Amino acid sequence: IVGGQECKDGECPWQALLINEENEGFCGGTILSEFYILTAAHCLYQAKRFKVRVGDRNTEQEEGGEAVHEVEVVIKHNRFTKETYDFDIAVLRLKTPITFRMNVAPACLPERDWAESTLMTQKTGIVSGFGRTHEKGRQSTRLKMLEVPYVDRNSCKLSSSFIITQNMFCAGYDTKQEDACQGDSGGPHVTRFKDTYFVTGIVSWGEGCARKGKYGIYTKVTAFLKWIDRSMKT
Amino acid sequence: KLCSLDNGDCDQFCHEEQNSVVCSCARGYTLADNGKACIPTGPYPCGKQTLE
Ligand SMILES: CN1CCN=C1c1cccc(Oc2nc(Oc3cc(C(=N)N)ccc3O)c(F)c(N(C)CC(=O)O)c2F)c1
Ligand SMILES: [Ca+2]
Ligand SMILES: [Cl-]
Repeated sequence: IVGGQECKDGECPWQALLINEENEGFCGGTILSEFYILTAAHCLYQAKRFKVRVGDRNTEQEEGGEAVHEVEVVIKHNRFTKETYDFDIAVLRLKTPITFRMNVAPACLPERDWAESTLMTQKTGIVSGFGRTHEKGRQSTRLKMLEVPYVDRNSCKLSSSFIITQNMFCAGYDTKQEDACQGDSGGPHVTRFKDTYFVTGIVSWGEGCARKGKYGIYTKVTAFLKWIDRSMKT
Repeated sequence: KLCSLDNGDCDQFCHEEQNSVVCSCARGYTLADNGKACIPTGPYPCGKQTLE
């Protein structure tokens, strides 16, 4: 995350981090329930084998609430396309259940109609992760969050050099140099409504990070609620 | 207005049926007697920061 602030104790309990064989966080994910993690399909291609860490806020320090889980099943959207990044969504079924606790809790899945007319019409959403703090800098050892305003669909289309499909939305500042960034991919984009946080997106991609005139692109989760639901009955 | 007027007074999901509002909640919540509020059923309901 470029900008924003550190997630304070217990503030982003649904953040999951996908870790490779060298124990390096390469993508984020959102805790959906004790057995399921929501992530981007494109992150699957970033590690031959990976595990999932929860309850972590500082990669260099022992907090005590961290726990690594192996993935028993990866459910990728079979229509995911690398050339366009369309359908960038995947669900991971964990081998062992997550026990919720301080810094470990699931984000709520909303219902589509309500989510689109009410959550996505709110001014902002919140994105978080251990990604790069600067476009060409190093990934964060501290979990960060950033409030990103929703961006009008047409402005979204006009800003991009790549195709923005109906399974994506833009969020961020055109001006301000605050944005998700590399390493944050697959992570959560949530919208708070009356003190409750609902999943509204998955960090997908972006032309650089925090560039003027550019926005961060996210997978439109509301278009895949039935798909996620079905996947969770695996 | 119904759901368009302050989410129909619902804590969470609001839907309009036969010109009226129907509220509902996310899993882990029970709709209250007032048919509007959402009450957690456990200590770690979804969507809640663990500020405990
Ligand atoms: C839309 N399509 C269709 C086909 N290709 C694309 C595509 C085009 C450009 C970039 C792209 O994705 C990409 N995005 C990156 O950064 C991110 C930025 C943001 C953000 N700024 N909000 C969020 C998550 C990221 O992962 C990256 F680091 C890469 N890298 C891995 C390289 C790098 O920039 O370091 C990348 F390919 C994907
Ligand atoms: Ca740690
Ligand atoms: Cl756990």
